[PDB]
Amino acid sequence: ATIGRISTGSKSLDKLLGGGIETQAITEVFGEFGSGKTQLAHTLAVMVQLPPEEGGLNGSAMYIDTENTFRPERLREIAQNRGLDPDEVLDNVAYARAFNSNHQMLLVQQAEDMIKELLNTDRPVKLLIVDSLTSHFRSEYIGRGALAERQQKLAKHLADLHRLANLYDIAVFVTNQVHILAHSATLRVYLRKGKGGKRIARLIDAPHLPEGEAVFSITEKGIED
Ligand SMILES: O=C(O)c1ccc2cc[nH]c2c1
Ligand SMILES: [Ca+2]
Ligand code: NA
Ligand code: NA
Repeated sequence: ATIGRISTGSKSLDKLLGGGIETQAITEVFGEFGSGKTQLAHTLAVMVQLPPEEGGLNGSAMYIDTENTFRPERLREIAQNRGLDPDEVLDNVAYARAFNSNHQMLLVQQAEDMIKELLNTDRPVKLLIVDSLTSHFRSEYIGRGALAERQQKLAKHLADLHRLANLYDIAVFVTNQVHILAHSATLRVYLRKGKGGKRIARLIDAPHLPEGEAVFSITEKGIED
């Protein structure tokens, strides 16, 4: 099935990504607080709702929040400044707070129910966000021998997410805080602050995509060049 692409709002970042964030894939962005990872998540939650000639998939979004990073008024602002109705856009983002890593897993199962429900409607789910995906796992699995268990649990969680992406043709977008641990996202993107208030993006361990870095801004429209 054809891979769909969601624009990030930034022409530069979209180019680095080969056109945007892909369905049937997990894209992981990681970086320090304020690197743009959460701003990008919010922007994508709006962009996915647009028609394809505007960089979206005529879809809705789901947002799993682990560290209280979700800001409804930020979504409304991004929407308003892109010519969209802020309340309608907010209503197309299904929010859930994950209380711990086990609840986080249950939420992914519940997400499947909604995805199935909307799959053949005029606005299917096309984006599932997990912000700070590892935070609960790092808090809960800690100490001697915790590495193996934590990595196994994360691998299973990521396998569940890969299944949703592939089975239902959705983009999964996950964020993490910032070197020898394994990772199983399809594509990993490192974000960092640059000069002039810009953020800089670099693909990590992606020999299949061309060499370069993207530059973008955080504005009233979310993310743009
Ligand atoms: O409202 C819901 O049914 C629901 C279930 C799971 C998730 C995961 C992110 N948002 C959700 C909403
Ligand atoms: Ca951010
Ligand atoms: Na895939
Ligand atoms: Na709606």
